[PDB]
Amino acid sequence: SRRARIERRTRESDIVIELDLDGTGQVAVDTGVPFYDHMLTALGSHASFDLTVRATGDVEIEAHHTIEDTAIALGTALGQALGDKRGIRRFGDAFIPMDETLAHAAVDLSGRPYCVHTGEPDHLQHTTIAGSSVPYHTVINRHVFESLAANARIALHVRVLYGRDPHHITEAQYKAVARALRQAVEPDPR
Amino acid sequence: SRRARIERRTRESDIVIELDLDGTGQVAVDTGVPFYDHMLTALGSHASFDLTVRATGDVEIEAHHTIEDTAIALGTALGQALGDKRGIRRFGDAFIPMDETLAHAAVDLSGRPYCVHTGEPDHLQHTTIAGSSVPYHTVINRHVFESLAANARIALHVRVLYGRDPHHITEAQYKAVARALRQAVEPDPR
Amino acid sequence: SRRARIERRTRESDIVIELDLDGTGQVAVDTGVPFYDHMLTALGSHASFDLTVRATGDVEIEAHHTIEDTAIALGTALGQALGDKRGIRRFGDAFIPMDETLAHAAVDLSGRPYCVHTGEPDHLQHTTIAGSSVPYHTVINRHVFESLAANARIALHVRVLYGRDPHHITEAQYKAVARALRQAVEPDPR
Amino acid sequence: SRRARIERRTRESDIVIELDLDGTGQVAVDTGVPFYDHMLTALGSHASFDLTVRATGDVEIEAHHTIEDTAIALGTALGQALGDKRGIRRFGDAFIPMDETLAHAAVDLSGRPYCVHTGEPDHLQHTTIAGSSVPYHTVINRHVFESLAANARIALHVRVLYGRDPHHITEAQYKAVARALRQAVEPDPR
Amino acid sequence: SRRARIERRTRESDIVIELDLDGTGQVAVDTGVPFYDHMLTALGSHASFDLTVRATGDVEIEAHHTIEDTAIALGTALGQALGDKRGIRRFGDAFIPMDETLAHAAVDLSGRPYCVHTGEPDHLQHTTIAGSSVPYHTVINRHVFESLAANARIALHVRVLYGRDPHHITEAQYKAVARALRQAVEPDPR
Amino acid sequence: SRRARIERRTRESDIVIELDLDGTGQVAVDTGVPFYDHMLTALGSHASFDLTVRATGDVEIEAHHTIEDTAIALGTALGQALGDKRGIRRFGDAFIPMDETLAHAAVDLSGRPYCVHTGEPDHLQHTTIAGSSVPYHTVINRHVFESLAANARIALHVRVLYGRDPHHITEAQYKAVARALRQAVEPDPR
Ligand SMILES: [Mn+2]
Ligand SMILES: [Mn+2]
Ligand SMILES: [Mn+2]
Ligand SMILES: [Mn+2]
Ligand SMILES: [Mn+2]
Ligand SMILES: [Mn+2]
Ligand SMILES: [Mn+2]
Ligand SMILES: [Mn+2]
Ligand SMILES: [Mn+2]
Ligand SMILES: [Mn+2]
Ligand SMILES: [Mn+2]
Ligand SMILES: [Mn+2]
Repeated sequence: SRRARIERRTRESDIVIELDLDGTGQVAVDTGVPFYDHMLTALGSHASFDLTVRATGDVEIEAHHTIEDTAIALGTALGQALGDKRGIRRFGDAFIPMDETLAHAAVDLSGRPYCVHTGEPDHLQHTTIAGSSVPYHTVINRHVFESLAANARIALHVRVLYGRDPHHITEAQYKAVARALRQAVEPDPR
Repeated sequence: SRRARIERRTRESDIVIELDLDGTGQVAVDTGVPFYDHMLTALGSHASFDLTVRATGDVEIEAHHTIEDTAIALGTALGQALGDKRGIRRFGDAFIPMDETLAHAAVDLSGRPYCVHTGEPDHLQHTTIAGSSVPYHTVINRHVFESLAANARIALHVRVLYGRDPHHITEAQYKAVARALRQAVEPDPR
Repeated sequence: SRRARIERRTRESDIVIELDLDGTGQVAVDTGVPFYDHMLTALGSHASFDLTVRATGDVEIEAHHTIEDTAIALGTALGQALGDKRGIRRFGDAFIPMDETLAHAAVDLSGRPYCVHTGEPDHLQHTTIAGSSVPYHTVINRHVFESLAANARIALHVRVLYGRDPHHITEAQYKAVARALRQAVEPDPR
Repeated sequence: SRRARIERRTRESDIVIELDLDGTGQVAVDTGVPFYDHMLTALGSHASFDLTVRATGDVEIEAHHTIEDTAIALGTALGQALGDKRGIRRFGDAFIPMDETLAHAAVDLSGRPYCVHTGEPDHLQHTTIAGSSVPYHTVINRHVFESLAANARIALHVRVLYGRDPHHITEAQYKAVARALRQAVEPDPR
Repeated sequence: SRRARIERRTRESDIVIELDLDGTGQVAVDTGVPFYDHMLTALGSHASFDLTVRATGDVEIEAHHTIEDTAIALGTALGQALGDKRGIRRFGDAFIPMDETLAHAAVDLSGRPYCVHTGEPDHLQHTTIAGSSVPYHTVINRHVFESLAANARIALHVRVLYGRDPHHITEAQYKAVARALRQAVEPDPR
Repeated sequence: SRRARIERRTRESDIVIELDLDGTGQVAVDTGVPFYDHMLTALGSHASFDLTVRATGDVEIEAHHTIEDTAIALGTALGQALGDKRGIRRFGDAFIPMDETLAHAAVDLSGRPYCVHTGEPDHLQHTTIAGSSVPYHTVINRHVFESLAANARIALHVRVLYGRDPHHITEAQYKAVARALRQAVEPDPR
């Protein structure tokens, strides 16, 4: 009923998205950026979407292009699946406590495209989350949310009330958006 | 079931309110103050009330008396429609993102009359919203919420987390109260 | 289905807790600390638990030991009643307006044990609430929440946005936790 | 071997102390000030003394006189039991973590009488610990340590590194002194 | 006598711990995070434990999950090996000088779960220790200590008095905890 | 078993040191600088060393050269007596209360040469301790500790937590080092 398939081929990347708004958390993400995969898995899961993401990009340069192209594609998919946006709750919000971190997200699905990202500690402008593969620079967090809000054409406010650990700060934000989205897309019985 | 009709004749104004708490957003507002009409329409709509407001007042002087008398009348109507307040959720809250603005409202319907209004930028103390008719002075926003809370006999906290545009700041607040009220008046299945 | 009985005998105190998560607000609390009884009644009631607390302790010394032992016991009971935590909403939050005070609580029931307590005015570090019996020192508020979060093994963030009266500040917090818990333990239809 | 019995009759109070330095924590304290009893129990226990304190005083006025007279008597007993102070470790110290509080104590048993008390938060100058009986004013903490150090004729430095709860701050200090004393009085194998 | 074996399978990781409190420093650690291995080796060695750690996790994402799961598992093992905690010294502390760095740790093994981590320079919130494999982000230091304290159910205060080098600051802390633990678990001859 | 004899002839001075780590406090010091003799006596005594120091130097110029040469020689002797440093506790620390002063010392005997000297009041940079003979300038305190740490090849941190009297500040430091050393050199039963 509320599905969307988006293919997006740029010079930097090639993306395929499959999105079902009324899913059960069946999520499979592979972008070549493992921490981004982890975040998009959290997104899909906590939003109760069925989400398949397959992305290959110029990760030798860095993750930026891949992360950004995926977010654009994902936003487009979200907007398409929403459709005319009839009979939905439209507004959604969520607080996410994650150990010492507390994040919050609020959405208006019919509201004009906008993104406000506030509260994130300053050290996230130059923090890296690194494993055995392509690393993740937390400075991209802003971009990811902006890109999604811009391409889904929704109002999205994301706040970090407080927090220390960059893994927790980042993950809390993704989960906050997921749960705000979940509430907003749900059918309204009025 | 939960209806109320209030007639209020003062020297300054004459007001009629018709309110159904369990409505479908059938709203008709005419106070002679067009921007106030726009706000009360947003209120009724987003609260899912059926609301009819008819008000005539000394708008040649200014909107103050009309806006205040309507708010008193509306609060009285809300309180009457609520009745004994049995088996309702009682507590409600809502975040409303409106472009750059984010507003929040929280209510306790059984709690003693109280109103706290915080966060509104200082320039709203001397901002006017003006069209082709009677203008609206944003300084009245406080009064409107206080008057309603006082006459409905409810606890009402309204916060502007941030914002710039006075139309957005004002509209977000009215919508926030509407959606907080909607949640609070809903029947509780416990 | 989701019940728990905890008996806890220390040198300082002897505690019995009976907890049903899926109750109707049938609450009976007797700790020998009347204001604590009032708070635990608010907790049980607003969480829609069925809660029986019976506690005797060394109240001649002060309430601390009794209040702390009860909170540990209560946390243990909450954790046990939750069980495997299958098919619940997991996340919950609540704003509680109480006259001039506004408090907020947010929980993650599956999240690792953690407690953050912020915003409480400084005078609550040396405020006493006193009647005709054992008094209550508001400095214990922190401890109570920490103890519960530690023994239920949950993430619990409690904030006072603003407030003046210590009775209101304390009561709002207890009610906020109750309603956050209520939302989190509720079955999720997904 | 290292025992002492002190009887001290003033106008304000009547005190009996029985002290064995080489005990097993057999402690019985009754001063008419329940929280002081709790602290002196912690002292005796954690020092591994055998300690019997019996005190009656003008508690209708307040605890001050009783608390001070006991501390003087106890210091005298400690000094007498120590004797010539031959073949002991002489120096002792202890850190005591108590939830959020961390306290420290350091002693020189042969060093000239001296007491330094630092780090205690300012609100302890006007904090009361109150149960169902005679209350305890944390401002006396200083006095108790000074009185003991003066009458045992020892160097005693007590520091609160950090802490919030007055019960914890007070109890940590008493336990810190106990364990510093324990180490100092122990026989030195050199 | 005081042994424990813990197996912990999560989605992120799989952990096996073998712990003997009364060991001779026979330590074998393999988590896939070499610097963490180095730290856990220092822990086991300086505590005079016999410790075997085997952990595999999603290190492609980053070390966080593995480091955290190991710490939880290790804390659980420590608590189990401690048992009823009868006839032990209970309190322990240690200063560790490491070149320019000085760190300190203090424990109460019977005290309620708590962790305070103070003094660490600000640049450790965004410092990485990197070799030829999975890197280590010093921001996790806090988490590791908190996780252990939470799962062993002990009071643990860790302080950096001063220091510059992040390798030294981190290593000193791990060694400080090890030696505080060693002293606390030792049998008390009273 | 753990002895050392060091002879050191410079242009400025001629030094003989005899050191037994496992002594009974048999100490005889003569450097021509009486206050230094007093300090080195405190060192040897409180460390439970057997120590003989005989030094003659250009004291007509000032004590500096003699004090420094002795400290170098003494450090060399300490290092030699320690030997391979097998089966010792290695780490040691001590707080020393001396009237109003509190000093602290912490050592790592196997740790790389290092000395940190902190907390000493500023007036000790230009304070003199003078009797009927060669005076002592407290500014040398730093040098003495640095010289020892450098020539014994040990980590040595010395702190003055607080203090006023320069005799007490100086003496407390020497005693603190002595007792830290005593604990570190002691055989470890593991
Ligand atoms: Mn970009
Ligand atoms: Mn007015
Ligand atoms: Mn508008
Ligand atoms: Mn206590
Ligand atoms: Mn406590
Ligand atoms: Mn009340
Ligand atoms: Mn006095
Ligand atoms: Mn994660
Ligand atoms: Mn974590
Ligand atoms: Mn190393
Ligand atoms: Mn020199
Ligand atoms: Mn002297």
